[PDB]
Formats: sequence, structure tokens, C-alpha cells
Amino acid sequence: RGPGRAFVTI
Amino acid sequence: MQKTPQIQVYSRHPPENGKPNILNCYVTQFHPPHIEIQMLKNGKKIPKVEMSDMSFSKDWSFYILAHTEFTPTETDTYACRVKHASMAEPKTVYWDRDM
Amino acid sequence: MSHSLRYFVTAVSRPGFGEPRYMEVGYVDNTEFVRFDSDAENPRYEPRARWIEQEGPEYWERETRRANGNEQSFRVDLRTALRYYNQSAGGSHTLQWMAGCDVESDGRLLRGYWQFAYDGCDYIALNEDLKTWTAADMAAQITRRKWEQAGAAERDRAYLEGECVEWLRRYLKNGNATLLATDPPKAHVTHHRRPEGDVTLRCWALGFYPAEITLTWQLNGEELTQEMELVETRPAGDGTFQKWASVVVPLGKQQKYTCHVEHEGLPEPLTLRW
Repeated sequence: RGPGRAFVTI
Repeated sequence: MQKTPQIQVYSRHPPENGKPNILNCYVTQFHPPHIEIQMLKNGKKIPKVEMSDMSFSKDWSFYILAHTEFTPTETDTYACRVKHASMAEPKTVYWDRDM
Repeated sequence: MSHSLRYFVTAVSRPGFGEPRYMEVGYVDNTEFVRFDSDAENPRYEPRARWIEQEGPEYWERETRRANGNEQSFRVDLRTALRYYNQSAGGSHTLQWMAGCDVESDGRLLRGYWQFAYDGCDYIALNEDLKTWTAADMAAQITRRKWEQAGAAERDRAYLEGECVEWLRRYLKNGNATLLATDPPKAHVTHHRRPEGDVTLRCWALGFYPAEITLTWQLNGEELTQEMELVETRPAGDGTFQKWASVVVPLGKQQKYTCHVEHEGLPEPLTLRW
């Protein structure tokens, strides 16, 4: 399964 | 930065006059992700320009590959014109089996 | 060193053309099996290979939300980028995400990956130890901090080690026939006897897989670089690949330069000449 930008932005 | 696309106009199968085939215009090492690839047969453009890919390498350097079904002959000249940002003008690359 | 599950992501801020084009690509070794191209009719996660197609609705769905969500988080990133660089609101850009896990034959991943690149340059990347970030430019520095306290690596690390390794062996174990199929190169040099008193030997290496390879030339034992020429590993379409390296030689030395071909499928490093 793909990873996910865990809503932990720049 | 803005890197230059390294074009390669080759064939999916070893060339044989009369024997159908696929012509690939694997473009690589280029940035930004915008680019225009035209597969030309005798100067004119090839209608069913079947293109595929759209990803990138470890060094981020984008890549994509165009590919039209074709058939060689001694005469019919094939090439692949790539227009990209990093360059000032659309570089056209002709097909050369003999390598 | 053997297999991997690499996921490729690209956010492309196209000012005025609407919301940035967002795209996800899934990989195992050198094989794209899943895709997600924002500009699509049915915006579901696409089975870009037949082997994965065995996966149920639970999968494709559990993935669409994954992609779609990330698209939004990226939008933010893109937006935030300009700020970090005082850049014009009307300027296009690219945010690249490359996350994966290189798992060994036995089963333990040899390396986990979670990296970033704004346009082309490296932005921030989770180091080898899988527990610390790297700041290319000053902008990334903010991010390292931000991510340190938030413990961003912890959340990732467990994926690269978790579902990545876990889903890797599964993607293989259920489609290994289709996958695995290793092929060796069938090299051979060519000799163009062009004029200008200099002839060039070209060492091709064809029909191989995986793509990843190594190719060189050796003049009487001497290693040579600033003279060599090698085209990117172009794909042969038929699961196989091609490639080559050339060296100009003064017409009459030929036997002095030799090509080398190292690849998994090969037992020992293939050395040849003309």
C-alpha cells in the first residue's frame, strides 16, 4: 500500500 | 535548475523491412515535467502517437516514453521531435538502426 | 539486496490552470502497477498491471482516499513553498515524493525511503537510520525542526517497515510469476570504422531485467570515464531492457579496450572486446 502525507506539511 | 532531455529513438524489436514493430522515443534526464513529443514519419506527424510512462528517476530527473506501431522500409524516414523548456528549440531526433 | 516497493509522487503547481496536477505511481522493482493521475474521468486508483488487479474493492478504495487525501496535503505544501521562497504566485513548480522500502530476499528490508524535492533540488529526506531528516536548503531547515518535534519520522518509519515490507512480499507472493522473471543481458560490441583516423567500439547490453545494471570499458586494465559515453537504460518494451557504452579509440588499438557487464542474471561480470 502507498504511503500518505499524514497531514504533516512542510 | 532545468535539465536537458536525453532522447533515444529506437525500436521495441530488431528492425526488419516489412516486419511490423514499435518505435520508442524514450526521453529522460529532463526537467521541468512539461515536454512535447512528436513521432514523425517522413516529416509529417504520426496520428496514433501512443505515448506512455510519466514518472522520474532517483535523481528526480523526469522520464517518459512515446511509442508508435510502425514498420520499417529502406526509404520511410522516422524521427522523434521533442520540445522542452531546458532547450531553446525543439530538437528533432532521427531513427538510426545501425549502432 | 533484492526487491522493493517504491511509490512515486508528483505535485505540479500550474498557476492559473487550476489546482496542481497530482499523481501517484506504485512500484515493485522496476514495475509500475498502480497509478493515480488527477486529470481523469473516474479518479480511482488505477491497476497499472494485471497481477495487482486481483486486489479487491477494499484495496482500490482504501487507496483512492489515500491518494486523494495526500493531494490536498500537497496543495498546502505547494502553496507554502512560495512563502518559503518569496516566489511569484503565478509561478509553476513541482513537489516530488519518493517513498519506498528495499526488502532483502529473506525478508528484512535493506533500506527504507521517504524523500522530498521541490522542482528538481533535494528538499528534505529521512536519513539512512530511518529516524532523522536532512535539510538541503534553508527552507528544509524549518521543516526538519517542524518534523522533529512532531515526530514525523516515527509515523513513517513504521510504514516503511510495516505495511511497506508487509505489502511488498504479498504483492510478490501473489504475482511472483509475472514479477521475478530475471533476465541476463546479451552484450556484444560493434565497431564503426568511421574516418578521422579514430574508430569507436560500442558495447551494447540487451534483453535484460531488472533494469538496474552496470556497464563499463577497460583499456589494458586502466579504468576510463572522461571519454566513455553511455545512453540511459532504455526499456525494450517486452519486459526487457537495452543499453550501451562507447569509447573512441585510435584506429589500430581496438584489442586494448574491453567492455564489462555486471548484472544479477549474470554469474560473473561479463568482459568482452572486439
